[PDB]
Amino acid sequence: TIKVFTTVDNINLHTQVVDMSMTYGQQFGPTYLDGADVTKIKPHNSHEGKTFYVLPNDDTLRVEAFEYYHTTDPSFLGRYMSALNHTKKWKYPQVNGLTSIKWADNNCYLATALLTLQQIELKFNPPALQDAYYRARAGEAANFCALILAYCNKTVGELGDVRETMSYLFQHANLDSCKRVLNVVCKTCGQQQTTLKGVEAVMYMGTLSYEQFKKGVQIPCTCGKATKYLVQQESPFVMMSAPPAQYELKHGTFTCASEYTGNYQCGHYKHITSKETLYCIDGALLTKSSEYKGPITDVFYKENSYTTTI
Ligand SMILES: Cc1ccc(N2CCN(C)[C@H](C)C2)cc1C(=O)N[C@H](C)c1cc(-c2cnn(C)c2)nc2ccccc12
Ligand SMILES: [Cl-]
Ligand SMILES: [Cl-]
Ligand SMILES: [Cl-]
Ligand SMILES: [Cl-]
Ligand SMILES: [Cl-]
Ligand SMILES: [Cl-]
Ligand SMILES: [Zn+2]
Ligand SMILES: [Zn+2]
Ligand SMILES: [Zn+2]
Ligand SMILES: [Zn+2]
Ligand SMILES: [Zn+2]
Ligand SMILES: [Zn+2]
Ligand SMILES: [Zn+2]
Repeated sequence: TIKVFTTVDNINLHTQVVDMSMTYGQQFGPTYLDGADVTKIKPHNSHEGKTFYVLPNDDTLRVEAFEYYHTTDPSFLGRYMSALNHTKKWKYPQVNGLTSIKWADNNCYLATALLTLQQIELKFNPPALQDAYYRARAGEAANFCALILAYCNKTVGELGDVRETMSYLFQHANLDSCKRVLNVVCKTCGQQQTTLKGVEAVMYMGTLSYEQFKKGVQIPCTCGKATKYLVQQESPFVMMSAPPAQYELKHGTFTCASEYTGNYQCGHYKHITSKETLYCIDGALLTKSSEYKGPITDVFYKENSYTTTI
């Protein structure tokens, strides 16, 4: 009989003694070591003293699981460990002071989101996401990528959209202070002002240029008449998205952008970031240029407080 530690958060640990003749599942339920399902595995003597992730079976473990992950979904732990088994084996090179991911298992959209998160100000609500966020910015991003897949209900290898992934992530972040007051002017219906908050205040689908959003875009009116322009914006950033089109990216006018080339869904993502010059991060590959023209679908801008003059 070996002694062992079980946990759900790797924070609050539990002393447990396990019989060497019964499998972990027969004593704890679904049990994992570093993402590897050991439910049907008998204890090895090398497993003495190690910490095992277990599915919550009592109320103390259920509460701890929520406090760290902010979910009661019983499938979360298993989807997390299943992804972790792959992401632990990816390569996370430092590219231009940023942690990227070497290409594997169609992870190009994950790497793009990982690079973007290192360049915008964001606080995650679940401690599990926040703690892994910090570890990722220091170069150890395996646990962070697995959580993104789990929180986004995505599996390793599945085809992912960066804008959808960012949106999912924003919903698990503290964006309560974010505000976007908008205005629509129709010839017949009149004028109308809408105030969006949270995730809807920081994302727009339609145009890539923040300037174009400030000037105003064409939207159909409720009576079929209109123009919609940004009045006030109170957020640490904004994300502008449009379907992949050729776009000129000028140094200093944006933070970072998503380049998408190829067919819908089965394509490939590249990350454009604006430093002292334009940089292109394609997994572990890095290229720099003074100007950039190419197929962009997301652009990220910096912000704090903006009030229009119209
Ligand atoms: C790589 C990938 C994986 C998954 C998905 N999702 C989309 C729908 N989602 C509910 C599923 C989970 C699958 C999309 C894609 C994907 O390729 N995304 C690119 C950026 C894309 C978007 C749009 C477009 C037009 N409107 N909106 C709202 C988005 N159009 C494109 C046209 C041509 C080429 C690329 C386009
Ligand atoms: Cl919550
Ligand atoms: Cl890829
Ligand atoms: Cl969710
Ligand atoms: Cl949610
Ligand atoms: Cl949350
Ligand atoms: Cl330049
Ligand atoms: Zn405990
Ligand atoms: Zn929460
Ligand atoms: Zn794999
Ligand atoms: Zn969730
Ligand atoms: Zn109208
Ligand atoms: Zn310049
Ligand atoms: Zn790819």
